[PDB]
Amino acid sequence: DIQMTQSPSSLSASVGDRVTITCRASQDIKNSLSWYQQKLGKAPRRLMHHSSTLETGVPSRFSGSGYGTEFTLSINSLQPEDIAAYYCQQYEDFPLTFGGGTQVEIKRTVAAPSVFIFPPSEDQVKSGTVSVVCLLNNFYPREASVKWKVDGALKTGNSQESVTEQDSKDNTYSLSSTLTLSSTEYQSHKVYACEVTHQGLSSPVTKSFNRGE
Amino acid sequence: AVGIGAVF
Amino acid sequence: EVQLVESGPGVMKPSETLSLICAVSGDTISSPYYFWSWVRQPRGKGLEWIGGLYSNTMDVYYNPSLQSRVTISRDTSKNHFSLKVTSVTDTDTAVYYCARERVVAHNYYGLDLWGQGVAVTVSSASTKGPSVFPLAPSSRSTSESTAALGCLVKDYFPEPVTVSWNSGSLTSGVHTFPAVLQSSGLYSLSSVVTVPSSSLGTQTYVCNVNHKPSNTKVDKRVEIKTC
Ligand SMILES: [Ca+2]
Repeated sequence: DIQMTQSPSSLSASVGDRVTITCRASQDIKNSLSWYQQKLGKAPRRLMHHSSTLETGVPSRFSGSGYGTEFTLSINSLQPEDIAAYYCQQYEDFPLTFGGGTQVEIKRTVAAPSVFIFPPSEDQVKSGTVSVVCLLNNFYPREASVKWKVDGALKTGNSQESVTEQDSKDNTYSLSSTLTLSSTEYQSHKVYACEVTHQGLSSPVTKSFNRGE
Repeated sequence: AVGIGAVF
Repeated sequence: EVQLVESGPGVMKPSETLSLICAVSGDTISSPYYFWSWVRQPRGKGLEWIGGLYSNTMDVYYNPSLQSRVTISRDTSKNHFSLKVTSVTDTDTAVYYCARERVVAHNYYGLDLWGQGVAVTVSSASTKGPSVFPLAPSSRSTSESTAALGCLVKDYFPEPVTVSWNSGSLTSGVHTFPAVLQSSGLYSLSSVVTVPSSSLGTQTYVCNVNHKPSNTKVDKRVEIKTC
């Protein structure tokens, strides 16, 4: 029982900027502190131990500081290869405990999504349940408002969103909003539309279709 | 003091 | 090559016993002054240290939040480091890793290693291959517009599926979204690709879904709808 409080939970900065993550321990841990980097889908990899001693292979833009209860990891010149979660860990006492983590994003220039809607195929309709899919491709920043309108009226509770990781090439996101309905509510309505609002669009973009054509 | 920082 | 490799069934019904093995190759498990750990991570969340041991003593140390249910052990004849978790439930679903790390003060030049992780699902669901529905592109808007097409991959268990396009020969513009757990207990996702609309008449598009837990492959052609 030594709590590690890590801040912020997420951070966003441009290539070349300087970022810091801080970590404070609930009691004195001297310099028994490690920082780990975890890329998506991968095992953690330690960046440093003893508060500030880099591991082999770790670029010198990473650095740490702190002794006692407060600790900082710094990234001097944020790079695209740095998109990752970061965790502190104390090892002054068992049990070993980790900070809750920080997600790092690259801030790039605003890019509007391209927007596509996909009516369910006849075979999806035959199956009993349907999914209408709305895609937002290659956009930044991540904040985006996607609303479903059925026969002109807002539909609230049958949709789910899913978002890709930031792309390692162009630093954008893509997103799917899926509207799941039974074949019977689906056939009781005619017009299906998703309306997208984003900093990159000068007013909302609506993509729609009429069922049965 | 513990784990990777144990001393024996 | 010194490597950690984890094995063990990852799909459990509630209240079964999880059993995972971490085998070292290229080195001996008895090599001194390493700290061996089991760590776990629920999807989207942080890391939790389960427990561990020093390779030069015979003690093993446990997180108190899990100690009533877990046994961590070691078999030097087979170079195995082991995790057993009894009565698993909804909360034990996570990726489980082992780690071997130098005890820095007596070992500055040994190699810090991690397993690849094993994904553990605790669920009442049964193994089920996916149903795959094509998502057909819309009609061409301009001479040089991009079309989007995809396929929806649903009602499968456990994770993961892999989607490739044209047997993996089409990779630019492919986005495969993370899966979502439905209330039925099954998962679903979509895979999409953006292509030049000019190529819709000349080039064929097939998504290849591979669901290894059920040994299932599905290959669906995506075409424009014929009125
Ligand atoms: Ca794209």
